Amino acid sequence: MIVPVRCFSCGKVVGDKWESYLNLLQEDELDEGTALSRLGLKRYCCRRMILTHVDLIEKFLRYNPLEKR
Amino acid sequence: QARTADFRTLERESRFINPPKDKSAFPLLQEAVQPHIGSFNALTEGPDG
Amino acid sequence: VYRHIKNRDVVLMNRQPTLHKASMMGHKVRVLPNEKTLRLHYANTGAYNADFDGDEMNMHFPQN
Amino acid sequence: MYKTEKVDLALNRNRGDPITQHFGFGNDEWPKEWLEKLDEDGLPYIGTYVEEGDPICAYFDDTLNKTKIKTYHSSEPAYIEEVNLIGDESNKFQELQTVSIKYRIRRTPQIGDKF
Amino acid sequence: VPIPGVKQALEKKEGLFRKHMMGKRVNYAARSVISPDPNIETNEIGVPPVFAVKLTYPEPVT
Amino acid sequence: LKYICAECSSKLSLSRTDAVRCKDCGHRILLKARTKRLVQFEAR
Amino acid sequence: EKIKLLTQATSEDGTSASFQIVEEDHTLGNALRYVIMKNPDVEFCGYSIPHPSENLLNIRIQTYGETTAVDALQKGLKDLMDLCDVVESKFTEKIKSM
Amino acid sequence: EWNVEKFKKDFEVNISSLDAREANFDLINIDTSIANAFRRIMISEVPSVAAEYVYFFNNTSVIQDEVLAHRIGLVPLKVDPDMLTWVDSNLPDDEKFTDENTIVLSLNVKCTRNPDAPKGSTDPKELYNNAHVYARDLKFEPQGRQSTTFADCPVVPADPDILLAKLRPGQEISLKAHCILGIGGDHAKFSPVSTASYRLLPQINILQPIKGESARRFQKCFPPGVIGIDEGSDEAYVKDARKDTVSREVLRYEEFADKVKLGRVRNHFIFNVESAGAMTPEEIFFKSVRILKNKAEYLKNCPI
RNA sequence: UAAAUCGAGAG
Ligand SMILES: [Zn+2]
Ligand SMILES: [Zn+2]
Repeated sequence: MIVPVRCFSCGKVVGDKWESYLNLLQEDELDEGTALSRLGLKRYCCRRMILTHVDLIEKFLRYNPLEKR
Repeated sequence: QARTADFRTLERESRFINPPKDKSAFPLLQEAVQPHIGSFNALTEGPDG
Repeated sequence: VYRHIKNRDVVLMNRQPTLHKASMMGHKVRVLPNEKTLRLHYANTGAYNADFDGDEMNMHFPQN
Repeated sequence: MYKTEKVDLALNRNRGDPITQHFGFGNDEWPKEWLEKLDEDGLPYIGTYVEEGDPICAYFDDTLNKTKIKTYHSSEPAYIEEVNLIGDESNKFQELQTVSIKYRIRRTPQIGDKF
Repeated sequence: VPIPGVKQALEKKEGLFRKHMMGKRVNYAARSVISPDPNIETNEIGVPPVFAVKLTYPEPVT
Repeated sequence: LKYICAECSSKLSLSRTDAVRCKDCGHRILLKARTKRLVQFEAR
Repeated sequence: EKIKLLTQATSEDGTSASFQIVEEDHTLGNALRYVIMKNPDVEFCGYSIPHPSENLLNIRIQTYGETTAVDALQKGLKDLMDLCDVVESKFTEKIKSM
Repeated sequence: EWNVEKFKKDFEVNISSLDAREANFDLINIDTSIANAFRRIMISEVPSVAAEYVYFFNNTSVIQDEVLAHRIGLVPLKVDPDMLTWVDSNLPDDEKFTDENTIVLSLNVKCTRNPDAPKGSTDPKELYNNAHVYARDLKFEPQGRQSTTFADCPVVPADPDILLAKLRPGQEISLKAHCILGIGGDHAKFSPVSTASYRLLPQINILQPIKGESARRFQKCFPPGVIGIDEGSDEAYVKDARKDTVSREVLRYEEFADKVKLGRVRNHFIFNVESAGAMTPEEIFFKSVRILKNKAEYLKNCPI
């Protein structure tokens, strides 16, 4: 749903690199590989953490019982 | 290299944030249930009432 | 005393379908500390025709 | 894993006879030990941790003048995800009889699980 | 479709001879999905702690 | 205010023998609000 | 009861013995086995984990005589300590430079 | 006759780099038993601090409480593990936690819509207040004498940009987290090393001279700083064997299939330790070697 | 507390 705190395979913290990854892809016209390299994700175990995240929580957040629409 | 797919991350997350207000993306997902939708819709509309 | 099953107890292990008598054997009990599965040696898989693809089987505890 | 069960207090009546059972507690002497997981209206707090043998909803019964609790029937501990009150499509303002209570159970991968 | 009789309770499978005499349901038996285990003596069965807590044997005190 | 309307999301407090329906709209489905209570957990 | 001697394996002479240690793995066991295999008096040394799910380790030590297995275990532990001490000293010395 | 003196004379450490999060050093003439013991102790046995228990007071967000507590347990805390002792499991939950062994964090964030949002806006920062919940929002509450000993270095997550949760107006999260001392062999959240591993030094043996244009092809089969063409005569040599992975791409060509051998210097380890943030890699390795020494000492001092 | 029938699955 939301970005994992740590890479499963090794344990490197990657939860602080999701908004940064989206911003790197968005403003700077970068490909995914270069953006991942700039974030410091070297091993592919860490690279597929942010490369393949779907970020489903946003789709969850639009259904809000506690606020009128 | 020609066997190239792509993660549409910028496209996907934007659509997550704001759903389309005109029509649903992935029109092929509506043609899967057409044999049901268009079948039920055929007993109330179409030619001959 | 209705004591718990121990390491010196025997148990009747059977896996359906029981095509031949070797598909229902008697094993010495060793109790493990971790998980909710019946752990079985690989050599027993020949007679039970058992893989570990979610296959299940029955343990019976003789009471005399 | 989510499981939603409907507790209906109107399964012991029909044809519009007087409503015998009311959600909540009464004025009898029921142990406070099961007030931990139930509010003042005999419904479970959202997010509480319910195991087997613990109350889910408390209903007072006029026929017996006794406060009875329905309990949780499962050996898998669960957390109360949500509770919904279902008023009926009736012109009369009938007291609540149907509650849809949904639990969630943590299915973390144990050995023996098919991947 | 009609109510079964006394004969219909004994005749075929799901009757009374094949379903409650030749094959019965038993006490002190567990059923579970198996997993492999080396370090088991090839004549042993590795049982979970839950089964070790539920299953019991009556030992006369001596 | 122990409950929430399932349509207009408005909070409402329901007494005994009160009509099970929202006051600001004619909706009969009410959700129990998540009140502030101590729920212990283990970060594992 | 951190380390225990298995009387079903020890010899009355004392040269052959088996030790069971709680809460160990192939971390202390491998290092201790290698360090005590450095001993010229030790004939046979091995380590074994009965079951991976139990935090139990076994060390088998058999000598050539003139030295018990317990003395061999003591020498191995001391040598492992000294080995760790020298690697610590080298690391500390190298940290000061760069 | 092997002896600690001979190993002390032959052992040598060759540090290649040193940082605040990563140390890449070398251990020479040491057995793989001791090196693997150090690696395992670094990964699994050197203690650290992480949020062990979570007490929830309200979670109206779209994330379930167990997942949120798991995430709060998975964020590394920049607190030196030496400053607190170990809790007792056999102690009752009332007096188990003291000011000397448990660090209390609190998170109280309530989302609410921003009325001044720009028209036609879709960014969840202009729209809502406290929409995103970060690890930096975990306020540290010093209780007792820890209000003084932690005054110089307050508790704060090592990576403060960790995205714990996302909120919407009306939704709120209020909770406390008790963080205790623990080791990585109990739960993976207590491991202080992002990754600890050694690799054997690659060894490229040129069996027969590869002089000429083929050397350029031979130079092409390795990472650039590994094979160099001799300046004097056109001839290949191993400039640096630490800069090549063992890819064996040279083995895929019959031209060099019989003119090279790949092996390892099987007592020369390259240790690459990447830390999580609570400790520096040099202190992590120091604690690992100290833990092995203390484990051996405790085993030695116990009656048999 | 029960029983059929239907449906979905596992080996
Ligand atoms: Zn990784
Ligand atoms: Zn309403």
